[PDB]
Amino acid sequence: NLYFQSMSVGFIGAGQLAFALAKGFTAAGVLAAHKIMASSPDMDLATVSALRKMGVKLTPHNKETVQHSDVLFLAVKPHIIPFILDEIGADIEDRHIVVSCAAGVTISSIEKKLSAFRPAPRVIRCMTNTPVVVREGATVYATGTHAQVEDGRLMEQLLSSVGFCTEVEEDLIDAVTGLSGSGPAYAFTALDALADGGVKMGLPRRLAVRLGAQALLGAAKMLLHSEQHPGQLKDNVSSPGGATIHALHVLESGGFRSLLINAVEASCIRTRELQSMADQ
Amino acid sequence: ENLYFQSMSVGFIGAGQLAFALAKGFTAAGVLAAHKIMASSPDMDLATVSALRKMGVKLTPHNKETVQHSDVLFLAVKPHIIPFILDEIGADIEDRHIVVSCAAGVTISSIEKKLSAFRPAPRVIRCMTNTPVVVREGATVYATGTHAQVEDGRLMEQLLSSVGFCTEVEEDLIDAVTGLSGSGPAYAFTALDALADGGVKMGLPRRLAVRLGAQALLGAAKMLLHSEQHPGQLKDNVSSPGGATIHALHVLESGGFRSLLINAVEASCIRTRELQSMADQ
Amino acid sequence: SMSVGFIGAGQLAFALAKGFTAAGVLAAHKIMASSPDMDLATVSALRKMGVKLTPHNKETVQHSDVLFLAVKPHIIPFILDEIGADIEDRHIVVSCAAGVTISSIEKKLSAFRPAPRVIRCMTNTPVVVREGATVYATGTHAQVEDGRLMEQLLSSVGFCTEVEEDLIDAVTGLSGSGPAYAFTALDALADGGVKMGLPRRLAVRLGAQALLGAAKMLLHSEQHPGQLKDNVSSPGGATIHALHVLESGGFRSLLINAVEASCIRTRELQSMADQ
Amino acid sequence: NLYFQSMSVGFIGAGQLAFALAKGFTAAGVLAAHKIMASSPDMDLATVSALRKMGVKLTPHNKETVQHSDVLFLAVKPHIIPFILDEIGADIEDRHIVVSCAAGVTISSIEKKLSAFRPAPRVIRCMTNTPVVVREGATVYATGTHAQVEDGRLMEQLLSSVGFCTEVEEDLIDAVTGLSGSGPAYAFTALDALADGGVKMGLPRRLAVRLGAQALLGAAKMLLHSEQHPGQLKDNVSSPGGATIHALHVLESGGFRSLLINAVEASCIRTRELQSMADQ
Ligand SMILES: O=C1CCc2cc(C(=O)O)c(F)cc2N1
Ligand SMILES: O=C1CCc2cc(C(=O)O)c(F)cc2N1
Repeated sequence: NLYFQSMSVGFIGAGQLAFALAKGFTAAGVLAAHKIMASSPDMDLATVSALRKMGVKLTPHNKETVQHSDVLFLAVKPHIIPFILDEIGADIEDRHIVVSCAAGVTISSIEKKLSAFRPAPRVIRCMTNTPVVVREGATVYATGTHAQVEDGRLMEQLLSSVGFCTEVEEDLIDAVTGLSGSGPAYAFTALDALADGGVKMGLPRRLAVRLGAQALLGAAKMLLHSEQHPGQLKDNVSSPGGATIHALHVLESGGFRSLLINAVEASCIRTRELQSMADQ
Repeated sequence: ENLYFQSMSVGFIGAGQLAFALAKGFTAAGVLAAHKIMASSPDMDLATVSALRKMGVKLTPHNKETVQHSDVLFLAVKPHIIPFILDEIGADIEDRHIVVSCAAGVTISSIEKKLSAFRPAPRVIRCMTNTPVVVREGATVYATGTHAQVEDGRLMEQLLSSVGFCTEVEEDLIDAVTGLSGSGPAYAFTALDALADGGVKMGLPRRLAVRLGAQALLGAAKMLLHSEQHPGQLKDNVSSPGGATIHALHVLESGGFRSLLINAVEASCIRTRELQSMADQ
Repeated sequence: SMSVGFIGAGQLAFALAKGFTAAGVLAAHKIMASSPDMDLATVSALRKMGVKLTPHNKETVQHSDVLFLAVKPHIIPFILDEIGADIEDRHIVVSCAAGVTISSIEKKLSAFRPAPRVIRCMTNTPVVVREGATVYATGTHAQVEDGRLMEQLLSSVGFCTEVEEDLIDAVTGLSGSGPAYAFTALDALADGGVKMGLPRRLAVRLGAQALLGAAKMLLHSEQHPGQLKDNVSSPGGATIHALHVLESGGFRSLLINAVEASCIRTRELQSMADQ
Repeated sequence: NLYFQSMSVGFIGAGQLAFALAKGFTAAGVLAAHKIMASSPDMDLATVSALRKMGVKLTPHNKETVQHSDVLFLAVKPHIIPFILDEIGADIEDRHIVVSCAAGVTISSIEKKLSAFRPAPRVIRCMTNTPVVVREGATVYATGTHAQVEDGRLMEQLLSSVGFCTEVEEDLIDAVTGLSGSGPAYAFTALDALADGGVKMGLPRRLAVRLGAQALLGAAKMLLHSEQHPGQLKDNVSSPGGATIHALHVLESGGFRSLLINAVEASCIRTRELQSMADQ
């Protein structure tokens, strides 16, 4: 029965991640929609039309978001961040907790820009994913130089309401991006392909999408609720000589495992290239 | 609640992974008391047989006892035992029984051929389910046989819906479902092991990497199930231009990721047909 | 107290006799072995070990209680004809020849005496250091003590368990051919150690020790091999980098391919036996 | 023998390797569990749970481990080493033998850090693996600038109680890491896949794991006990036209040998990359 009575949340950016989090927070009951405000330079986005139905306050002016908010999410593209922080930097107060979800934007770069206006800005770096929209996100966060102990606990409380959330060291966020940030896209790709396979073997497309999604959801839930190794759970499904062990062999023959390792690695490395442009 | 007060007796011929998964699921659902379940196995030293004991499921080495106890009888053995099994307990199948075959590839026609030699109208249902019934998130399909009453199919759907998704299909779809959701959880466990390796390669502790990858898959599956959206649209929606995610998608494409999962569904389906081509011939 | 014979005096005959005598279960002089080409190195090796040697297969039969068939499979028919009239009630015939079915042996021997006691066994060369992997299947007329006796004899030179005969082709692909896969892998690992600067001899020793220690860890753990893999792979470390390059090559699938190919070939040989 | 009467051993780090060595040492009889002390900054590790049950005295203060030890194993990740050498570098005494088991951490770098406190730190670099836990490890060590003759002898004796052990030049340690350090992980991968193959061909999983593990163990022991080349052993067991030579062909067709060469090389090269971060 969680609810933040004295918290006002702002989003700079009204893209997919801002909508997902606002929808998750409101569905979770931790935050009334009208105590949330978001700002975007494009008031004709599909997400902007959706936020208005929820009752989120919308404004085109970032300073308006900053002046309304206590917790301020930065959910914009990384190249705009230096211009955003210049724009609202003079408007950051002691009460503000700045939570950056911008891709590869480091705590150092945000604190350096904001400290030019006011010392000790309270900064938290967040890496979350879109399944927060169904309250099954995976979120990690790292606390900045000046964030109080209570700032991180508060952020963990809020982000726990929309999925898994834990604190990490900041130099793990690139790797988490490659795993759970990009993970949902890997799964959507897998689900489309599995459904194609279902259709090839004779299933209606709709049924094949449903079954494949249910299979993935159930397997993930099994693992989360098991203490056992994913290899052990795989062993339990694969009856000797059966259909499943035959299909696993053709996965192995294509290097299935290595493609997913490749993917995690490529997403993490790209995130570091973006962290470099942030720090350069 | 309705099924519970039916006070249904359930039997499993076969006490393996799937029998344990379903027994665990049904009891967790509250639809069945563990001691109203009976399971038989030719081998009592299995680990699944021991977990079944601890649950309080009744265990016996005698298939006839499982049959006589049961109202709904699950057949959960390898496809090549089924003719031996139906020969053994075919005389004991009563008009009141619903026979539910889970044995992969085994056709309704083959079961009814054996059982029709004893009672004339055996009630047979063919089922294809998976191991996540154990956490009540299974994916189940079933096809009703020649003599299954309309109420038999509804009862089956109600029972299997308590542990996951369940819907009726025509029987000629079941081998393809086997390739998709029957074998699906194993594809996912393989993917999760690999994603965790990738997380560990890039600096995460194994424990956290397992947790994050599993949470990622779960939330993405839930997202798809709750949206009317095409999975490619969801993929589009989350891949920002120039971003880390689209870079990772490219390397998946470059290895033919999609084709491997199609290959897998196809190989599992074809294998199931090969096992049915020894059930029939 | 028991007398053991070997029709055949090759790699598998020597490995078993060396294993048994090293184990203290059999005295070298209570073992006899027969061979045509009495000029194999393994023949001269059994000689130095104390095993009695004869060129006449019938003499081995007359000497033995338990009679191992360690010949190539194309020789089994020509052998069951030669000695089939010399099999007695007391004999346990243990076939180790590749893909030779219990059916084919009992059918040939039943033409001489009903109820021949036949056991089919699939073992491997590491019995020579008492770390073999053995499975056996009992025939139609094998008494209970026959299989119990077999398990006691073979357990002295490694792991041993009973299986249904229709699992033996798969076991061949796994533990029957497995030592060859490990020898190939050890040669390759040593090549990699030498490329990175190690002397060959140290590289062979280190690679073999690593494989021995890993195998023992798994046997002595209750844990899944993937779990042990997780335990050794430090985040960001050298091991997880090396596992990625194995995965990129389809390493796992090649070993699956191997077990499958060896099993399938064994089945092809069982076919020519069953005709 | 007398090397071990009244010897105390300490571990800084309670990860996988400190448990493996502690379990192996106590099972060997060379040390008593109570005479072993370990320091971990997080009692949440699963290994820290087991170490306590062994009777190994645990503590969070690394300085306590240093005070209580004669032979000091450093079993942490390589990037904490500069932090840990700064923490207890003043507590290193002439009596200490400092044994580094941190990946890629060079003797030069440890001696550089500790030479700023007392002038002649006794340092040994060690490369062991996890099968020390069943006393079948493969260990090599390199002796540093100030290690006495008895120091190498004592290390050899200690590590010989849990497996193979020999002295190498330090510049072979990266190559050994790639071979016997990563080796057990190659074997676990191979065993999982060999079991998958046995399962595909009809075997129960449990029997397939047992049989594959027994085959590998027996083959390795066979090679250790023969004077013969691994290729000659391969020849001896491959009968003409038989099942084994058919299986070897499909291994060759996938470049099986080259993958394992690739693996040793990749692990060695990564160790060199870590060695460079130790000297930067
Ligand atoms: O309900 C069922 C039937 C038995 C079954 C067998 C396999 C197999 O691997 O052969 C499977 F993948 C899924 C199932 N699920
Ligand atoms: O002694 C030691 C500690 C350093 C080390 C690191 C790895 C790794 O690659 O993660 C390894 F496999 C073995 C060792 N051996």
